[PDB]
Amino acid sequence: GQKGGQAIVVHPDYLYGAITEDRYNEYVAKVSAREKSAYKFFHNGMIY
Amino acid sequence: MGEPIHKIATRGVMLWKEFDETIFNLPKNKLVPTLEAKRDYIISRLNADFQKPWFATVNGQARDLATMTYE
Amino acid sequence: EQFLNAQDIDHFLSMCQNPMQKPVPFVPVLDRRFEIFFKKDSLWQSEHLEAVVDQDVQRTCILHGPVAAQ
Amino acid sequence: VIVVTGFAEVGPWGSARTRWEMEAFGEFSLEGCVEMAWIMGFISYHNGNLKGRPYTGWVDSKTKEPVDDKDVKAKYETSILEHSGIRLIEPELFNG
Repeated sequence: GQKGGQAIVVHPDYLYGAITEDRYNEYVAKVSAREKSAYKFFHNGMIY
Repeated sequence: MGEPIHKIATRGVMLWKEFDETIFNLPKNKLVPTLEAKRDYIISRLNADFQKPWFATVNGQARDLATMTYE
Repeated sequence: EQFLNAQDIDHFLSMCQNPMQKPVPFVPVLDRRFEIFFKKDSLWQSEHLEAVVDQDVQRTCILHGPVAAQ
Repeated sequence: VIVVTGFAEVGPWGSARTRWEMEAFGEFSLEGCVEMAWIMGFISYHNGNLKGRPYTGWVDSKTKEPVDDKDVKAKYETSILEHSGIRLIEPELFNG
């Protein structure tokens, strides 16, 4: 049906150059906590 | 087994009595929901007043075995 | 910096429930066996306060007689 | 600014992780192979008494016998590869 489509995905690290030191730091801390919680959830849900 | 034991009224023993009168006596179907509800209170009392503290306590912060790291 | 894997939590609880072992000096989880964890092996802490959180008698269980205490 | 915050898939090589491992490295690591075995139902998780002694870990879904992570690959790699990816159409997955 002539459905052409193109998407471009840029590296995530080009985003972090658009914010401040403090904002990046607090964001990183929050992703670290979220990553730990998500690892916990994923493995628990996997086994059970 | 529910037998009487006389013990000195230490803070741990008073916690033991309180749990006997508010948690242990309850039926089996009712024990899990009440433990879930009073998890924070039970953990606080175990850490403050009982010889067997809550294990998942890191630098005084009540935590969980799933919420603490291997170190 | 890595929370316990759920497999390792299950292993930790099973080896807390290991019979050929001194009962652990803590409650690992709050579940149906919480009474067992709370009450089991509650006598030695009276004579071994050095193995207590603050070496506090208030945490331990000392059997004693109310009339003989006079 | 739009950011792909999360992603996943269900495909002929299981999840995005297992598909990516098969795409890049051409083989499954221990983690990828255990994920594939769990996906395919080769290994299930058991926790509690098993044959008397207390067992915690992966077992064989059919025989229920304990299976170690080291042996997951040696026991299920051939089956995973045979029944993953592009392969002969299986009538049992498309109603005979």
